[PDB]
Amino acid sequence: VYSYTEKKRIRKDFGKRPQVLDVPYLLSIQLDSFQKFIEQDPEGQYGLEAAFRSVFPIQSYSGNSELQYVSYRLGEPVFDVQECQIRGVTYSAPLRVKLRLVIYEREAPEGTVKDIKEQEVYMGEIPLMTDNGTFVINGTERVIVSQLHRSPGVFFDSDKGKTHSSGKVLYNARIIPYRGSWLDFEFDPKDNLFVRIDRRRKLPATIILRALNYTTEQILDLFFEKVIFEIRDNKLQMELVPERLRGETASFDIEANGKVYVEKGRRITARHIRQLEKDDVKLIEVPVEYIAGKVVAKDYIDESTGELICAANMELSLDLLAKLSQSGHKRIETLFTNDLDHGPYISETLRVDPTNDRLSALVEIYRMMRPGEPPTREAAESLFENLFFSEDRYDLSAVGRMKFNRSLLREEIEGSGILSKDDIIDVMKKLIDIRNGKGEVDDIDHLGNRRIRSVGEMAENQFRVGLVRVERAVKERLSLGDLDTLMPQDMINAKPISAAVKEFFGSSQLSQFMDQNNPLSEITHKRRISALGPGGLTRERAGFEVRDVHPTHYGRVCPIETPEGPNIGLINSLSVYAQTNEYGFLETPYRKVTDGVVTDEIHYLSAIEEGNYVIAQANSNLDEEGHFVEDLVTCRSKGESSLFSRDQVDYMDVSTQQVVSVGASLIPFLEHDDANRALMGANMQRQAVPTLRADKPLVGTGMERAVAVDSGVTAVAKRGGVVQYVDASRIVIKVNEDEMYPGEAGIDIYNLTKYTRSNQNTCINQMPCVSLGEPVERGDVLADGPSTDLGELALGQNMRVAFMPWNGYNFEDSILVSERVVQEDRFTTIHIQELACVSRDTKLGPEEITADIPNVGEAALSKLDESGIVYIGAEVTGGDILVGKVTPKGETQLTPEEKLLRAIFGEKASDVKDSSLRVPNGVSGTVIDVQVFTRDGVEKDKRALEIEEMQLKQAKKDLSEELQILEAGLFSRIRAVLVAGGVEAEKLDKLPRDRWLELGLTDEEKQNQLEQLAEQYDELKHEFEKKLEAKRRKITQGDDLAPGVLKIVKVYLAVKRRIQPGDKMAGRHGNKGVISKINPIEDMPYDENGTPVDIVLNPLGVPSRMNIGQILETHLGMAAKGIGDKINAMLKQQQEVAKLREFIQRAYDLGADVRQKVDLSTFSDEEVMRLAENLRKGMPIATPVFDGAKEAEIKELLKLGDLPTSGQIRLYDGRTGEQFERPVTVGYMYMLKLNHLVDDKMHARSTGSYSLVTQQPLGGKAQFGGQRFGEMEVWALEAYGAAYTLQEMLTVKSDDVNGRTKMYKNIVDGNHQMEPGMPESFNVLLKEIRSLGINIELEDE
Amino acid sequence: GITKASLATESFISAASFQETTRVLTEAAVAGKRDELRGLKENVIVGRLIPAGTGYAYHQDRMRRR
Amino acid sequence: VDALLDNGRRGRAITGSNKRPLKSLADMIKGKQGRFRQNLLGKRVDYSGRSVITVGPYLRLHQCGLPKKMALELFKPFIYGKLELRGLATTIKAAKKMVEREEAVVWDILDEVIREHPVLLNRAPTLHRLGIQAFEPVLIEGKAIQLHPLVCAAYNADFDGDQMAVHVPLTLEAQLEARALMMSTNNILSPANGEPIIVPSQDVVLGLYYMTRDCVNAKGEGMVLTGPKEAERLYRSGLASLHARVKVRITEYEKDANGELVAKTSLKDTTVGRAILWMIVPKGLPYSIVNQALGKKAISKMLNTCYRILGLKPTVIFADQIMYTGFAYAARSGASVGIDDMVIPEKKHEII
Amino acid sequence: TVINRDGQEEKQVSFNSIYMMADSGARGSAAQIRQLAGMRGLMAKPDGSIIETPITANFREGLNVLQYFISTHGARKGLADTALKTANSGYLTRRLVDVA
DNA sequence: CGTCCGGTCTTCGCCCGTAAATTCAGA
DNA sequence: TCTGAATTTACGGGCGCAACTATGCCGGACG
RNA sequence: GGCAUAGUUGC
Ligand SMILES: [Mg+2]
Repeated sequence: VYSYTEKKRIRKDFGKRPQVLDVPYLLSIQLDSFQKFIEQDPEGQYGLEAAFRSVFPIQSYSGNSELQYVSYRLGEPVFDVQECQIRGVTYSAPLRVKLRLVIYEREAPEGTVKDIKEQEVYMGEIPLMTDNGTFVINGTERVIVSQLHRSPGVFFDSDKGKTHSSGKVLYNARIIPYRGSWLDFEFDPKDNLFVRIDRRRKLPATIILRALNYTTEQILDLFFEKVIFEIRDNKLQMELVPERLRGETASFDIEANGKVYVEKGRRITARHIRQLEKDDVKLIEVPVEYIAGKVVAKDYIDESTGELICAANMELSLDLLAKLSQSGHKRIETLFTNDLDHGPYISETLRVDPTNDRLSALVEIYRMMRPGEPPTREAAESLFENLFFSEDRYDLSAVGRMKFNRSLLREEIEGSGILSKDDIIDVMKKLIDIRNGKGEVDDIDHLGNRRIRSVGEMAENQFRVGLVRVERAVKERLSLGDLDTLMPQDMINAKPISAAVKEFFGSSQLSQFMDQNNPLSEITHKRRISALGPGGLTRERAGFEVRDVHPTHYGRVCPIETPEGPNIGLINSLSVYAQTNEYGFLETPYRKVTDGVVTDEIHYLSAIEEGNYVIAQANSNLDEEGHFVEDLVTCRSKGESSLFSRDQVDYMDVSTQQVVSVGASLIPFLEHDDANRALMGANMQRQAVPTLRADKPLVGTGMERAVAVDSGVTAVAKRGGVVQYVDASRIVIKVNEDEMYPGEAGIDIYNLTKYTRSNQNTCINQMPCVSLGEPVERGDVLADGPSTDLGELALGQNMRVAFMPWNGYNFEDSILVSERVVQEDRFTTIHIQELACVSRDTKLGPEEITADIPNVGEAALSKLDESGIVYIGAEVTGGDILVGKVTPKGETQLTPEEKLLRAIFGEKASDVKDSSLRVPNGVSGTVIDVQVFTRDGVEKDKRALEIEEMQLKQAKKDLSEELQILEAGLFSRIRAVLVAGGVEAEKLDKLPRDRWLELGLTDEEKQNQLEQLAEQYDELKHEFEKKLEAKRRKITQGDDLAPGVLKIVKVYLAVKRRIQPGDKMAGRHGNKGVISKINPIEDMPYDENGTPVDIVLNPLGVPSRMNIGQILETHLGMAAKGIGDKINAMLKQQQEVAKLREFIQRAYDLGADVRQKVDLSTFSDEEVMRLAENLRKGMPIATPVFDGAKEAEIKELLKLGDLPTSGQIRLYDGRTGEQFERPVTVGYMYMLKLNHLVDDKMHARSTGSYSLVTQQPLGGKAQFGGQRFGEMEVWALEAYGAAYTLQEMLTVKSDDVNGRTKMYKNIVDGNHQMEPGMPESFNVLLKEIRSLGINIELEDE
Repeated sequence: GITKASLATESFISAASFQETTRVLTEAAVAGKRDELRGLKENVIVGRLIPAGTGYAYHQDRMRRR
Repeated sequence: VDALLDNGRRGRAITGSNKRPLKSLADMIKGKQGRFRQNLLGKRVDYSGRSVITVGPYLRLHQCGLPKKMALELFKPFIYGKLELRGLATTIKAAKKMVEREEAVVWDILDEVIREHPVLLNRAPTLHRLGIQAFEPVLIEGKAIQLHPLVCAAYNADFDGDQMAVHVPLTLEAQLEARALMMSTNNILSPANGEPIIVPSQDVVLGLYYMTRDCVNAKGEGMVLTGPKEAERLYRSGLASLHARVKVRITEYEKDANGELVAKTSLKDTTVGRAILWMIVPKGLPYSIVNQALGKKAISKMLNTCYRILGLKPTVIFADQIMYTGFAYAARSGASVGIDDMVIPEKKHEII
Repeated sequence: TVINRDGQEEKQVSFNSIYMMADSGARGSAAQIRQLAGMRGLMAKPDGSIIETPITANFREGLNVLQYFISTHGARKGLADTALKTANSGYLTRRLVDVA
């Protein structure tokens, strides 16, 4: 079956694997992230509720009073999205929250307070996100790009050999919290463990341990195993565990119970370990040398002197042994330090540092954090408490705690936000164990260690940052205020929160101007995963590790769609099927496989979880029941592709296209293209310009419809029904009876957005694609936006292409275009340009927008009206005047009879100084709209009154037609209700339609429904009146412009740039080119039938850059247009529908085992004619990414038509009329027009404005500047014999004021000679060096 | 090395235009160095004829006259 | 004071607004953004432009196609001077207005002045001295520079959207420098190595390779021809295929004498395409350099030998003619590519 | 290509478009032409460890998913190496020019 | 709207060179 | 108990060129 | 008409 939208043009599909999981909402990440930021959360985990419950309630430093939280609300947005875009204010909703203030009196820890006071306080404005996932901040559509930063937790690094250059792989543990101070544990080349806070000065690790109130013996016990030495009779008999004897050489002769297990000198072998274990040896005599190297465990005291004899962590000797022999210490504790398994790291750490007491550690760390201040115990203790043990200054996230526990093999996955002694102890123990060798470090670039901050989380963080400041202000004031005098309005200042949120949403490395020139551009900018931004990397710091693709990126992050340039790999794009886990990790669908049956349930797996499984590739051939036909199926267990058995499989890839981006999934025959050229193809597919008419790409991938519908460019039908009235600027849908909500009737109205400016000067135009009386279904497409066709994303056009060198006009990658392409205007693109002139309240009086201008006659004023503004629809050209403004802020007052002498001469030079808003030179077009903004009390001019009246009439209209549509539907529904239970039809028309409140109906709920609809009519009328009045008030009121501007006039041009040599064009397979010639149609190569080709590409571009996907696309498009031509021929002469449907079915059934299988028996021989009509221009072909059409199927599709099977035709030359030997490849490749137009690049300059600091030409083209003769260009001249040219270049033409003036005048006189002079930039350098104490002067010759 | 060879030049202007501007200028000021501007970068900065190609005759005239 | 001087040596760069370090005087005369590497060693220059480049294969090696609008914008002072010299506008304001309005007489002035006024074309990353070269402008209708195909190897500049800047020398010394040092005609050999740097790159080489080749049998194989001229006459009329082993009478001039070209007539056994090409080669080269397949390296050796034996003008004319013929016969060949051309080795089954 | 119609067979250098366009030296070489038809060779993981099972399919036949994943390892590494080696090249040429 | 003074939280790269502090290896 | 060397550690400098579009900014807190 | 950020193009 089909939803009647695909029944208009059934896109033929060549896929083999059957789709299991349908493509999810492509903008799910942004929508969900913000949805969990503004919706109320009863549990208090998400959104503003989380922040408010984190910060509030707030007390004073004393138990005086407390301010607490009740609930928050989002108000009605003041301005609508279109109005916000037009005016230029942020699309926001006021944040209104209820707070209750209570006061604690004397002896009131729980007693009833004196009073309770509450108000709905206002804290700023929270920007809202439109239905398309975008924000509007200052009239511009900006999208917050998700961030991919290191997850909070504990990570262990290596830094193999770059440090100390001796092959000593270090090991450093970093504890990254979500918010707070870093804690880095590090090793040293001397195997001594060090800790550094916030990457500040390094210090020995045991400082923190001692600051944790631990005595040296406690640390030694904690971090070491204990060996008991007993003075039983003599020789200091020892207690030995046999398990510890493996890995060293016996320094003595081991014997117990009269058995020499190992002789002296020979090491401890495995069999010796077995002997000792089986004989159960527990006590062994030892020599006096054995103690000489061991370390005493805990401090010991003497019974003679009462003082210390051997300090903890010090190497025992014969002297200490003698001293303690008389102390009565029969039992001695020592730490076991194996050389290659349990190193003495902590002991050396304790020995190296000078600190011994807790206060010493506190003062040392305070000095490290705060250099210069005289330390005190209280300040140090407070600092260390706030560094890692305060819920406010340090907070591991919930995800942070989960990762921290997981990396330490803990059991619980929840815990306190702040750290704890056990946490630091376990981290250090894990680091020590890793140093020993047991365990392995965790790779940084694993996708199990990188979260996905979406807009919701970052907005929550910035909101919390604002709450920190407002809470500080409240707490400071809460102690010094007269409590019972004011509501909680002065209590809260809205400036900080609003400022913080505005700063984030407006100016941030993740708040990006939207790349809006394709639906694909929008939908791939919204699904952007950037590694940059706050809390992340920087493009000039990281490299060679985070850039490359990791084996875990499979299924989660696109490998091939990444921008090339300074940041390649840091701006990755989310995969098609990838979701976001609860904690923020990227997870991708998989198909559960319990037994050999491939179940149809989908499990999402995070990066860490996918590791401990084995997953089968998507391209695993199955039968009807589902069983891997081949006994050994290729899979990927641990980042390594390998051929495993039919049994061990635990999961299978949901679909063959889950490894690519939504943009890189539109490249047909992607598997045939090299990765570099596929990357380039996706990157330039993002940049196509919407042509005048979309053309439904013949060779797509089937993902076009999902991209088009999901991106907010098309007008999808909210509720299914029947279209009633569809003109070029409005669609009306009569909701079906089934879907109609009970009550409001209630037939949908869709307002299409006509020509409007986009963020890249492109026109966003929605046009209807349905005819009157055409039914539609829910989710159906009613109007297709820019670069869309019948719901399919069609960025550019497709045209008959022929690969052959043509007289060198396609030399490197240039493209030869037939004049037919220009004639048909199929690459013509509409660019909408916005020009604005401002009337600033400057000194010498204000500025005026009058039409009376000096120094120009009525010829230049012809287009301007009486009010000094251009008419709407004027065919303006370059250099003309759009909005002629002349400033009373002009020129000076009379000086020595200036005006008197001007009158004597004959000319009236007045204060009238001509400014103008002139179109930028060389730009032509049409004025499509003029909008004027005027502050209150400025007496808007006649044009402003006229445009205001037009807008007011249009608003009253639109509201009136809305009410009329609603009431037509309402009366129709009431009439339909009337048909049962005493239907009146003969005399019903006699009484007026409104007078249905006197109707005679029986006693049932139907009259209740009629009264309900009467109430609905009343509501509609009253709300219509109120909304009309409110809209009139909004239209008439002023505008909150920038400070000091009287009125702003914005004029929207609409230029039409068709095509010309220079406009870059590229396919989808990374094949670029700039048009080299608009060849005449008669000169082009043509085939035997006489149809001239349209484009002639360069064959040499295929082999070197192995993008063979374009050749296969050419063949497939050739076949598709052959089928289309066959349909067009069968339709040009009228033929019985039977043969037409037979041929269409034969075409749709062609394939190996295609899984489309469209049956034409259910089209009624009426939709079939429409299908043929829409197919006459070539049958669309769908080719999934990695399950595409094999070459054999391409040959079959060619053979279905009369076309040659080899794919190459014989082309006759256009000029000489002779045949080309070696028949060439000809077909219909889908080519785009990139947004790099020559007229947007061409630029020149004779002499214009110069800079100020150095008298040099300005840089750029928006300002009429000159090219930069860079340093290597000067080297190029120097390598030449070019001396005079160089001197002219960097002396006369750049910044020698006398030099350039004299050069200009001499050239005007016709003499080509120069005065070298001295550059003024060197004078600037001299003055800047003289600004210092450095005396630099030019000596007399 | 190339870095040290270019930094340690008889004329401070070339090295200053090269990396380590602060250190080179400090050296020149402390030692009161003097520039003959006989290189290429140096004349480029000053803004006169290069002593490489067609300007070699002009610099020959310079060397003759003084 | 420390902050005012090199700021950031001690403590922190004190910031003023939005948490970014302030530029100090030392930071203003040191680094990539200092006055040294930004306004002294390289400066922005007037009389310059920029645009996208294009092939324009009809141009000779010594000229480039300059867009008309860029030509009018760059040469504005010269147009003013010519207008005043001819007296068509007494005051500079009148000439400026006439130029702005783009009358029918200004274009003739621009044509008069563009005659012998070389311009410099300079791609962005000018790695080596060949990255900037001078050409005589030719007025082109459009908005894109038409650059000669051969110098693309010198610029490392394909035609996939590359942009190049124009520069207009003004003084007589600058014009003579451009003409005598910077014209593409004088830059034939790269400075790094003696090999030519204008070797035909992609389509000319394919055309010549297709021309100079032999198959076992083609139309009119074995017939004897009296010279290259009738070989071309045969090929154009379609009597004998471009690649057909034949016998041709050749007149190859060798300069083994004391600077005199000594003729020699013989009967060489070659193909029609080889003879047609030999119609282009100048007098002083031996025929043996056209008897082979003429790959890229062979063509480069051909040009190098031409430079070594004949001089510069013969080699420049030879480069223009070899480009023209290569493009023409590559077009006539129709050398395309298809998916059936990437033949699989059917015997790889046993190997795999 | 083997052409003969005047008697016995005789081999000759082919006219195949890819081979003509490679032997002529216009564009392409042994590596690229090999990658078009023959197996596209050995690709290495970013660590430098060469994968045990290399891509056994060319570009004319389709590269399955994992083969493409290895290929994109290679291509991403190449592009990053270009973008972060151009800096060293520029620095070296600047130093050399400012020496001599 | 008109004037008027300035300092909490952030690290996080790689390589090279040269100068300052530490440690051998003795006398 | 001193004293020169070699080593190690700390810290200062460099990290290509050219071009285009957009936005936001001079600062947020007292009369 | 200078700085900062973001994105983009050719290398
Ligand atoms: Mg290029």
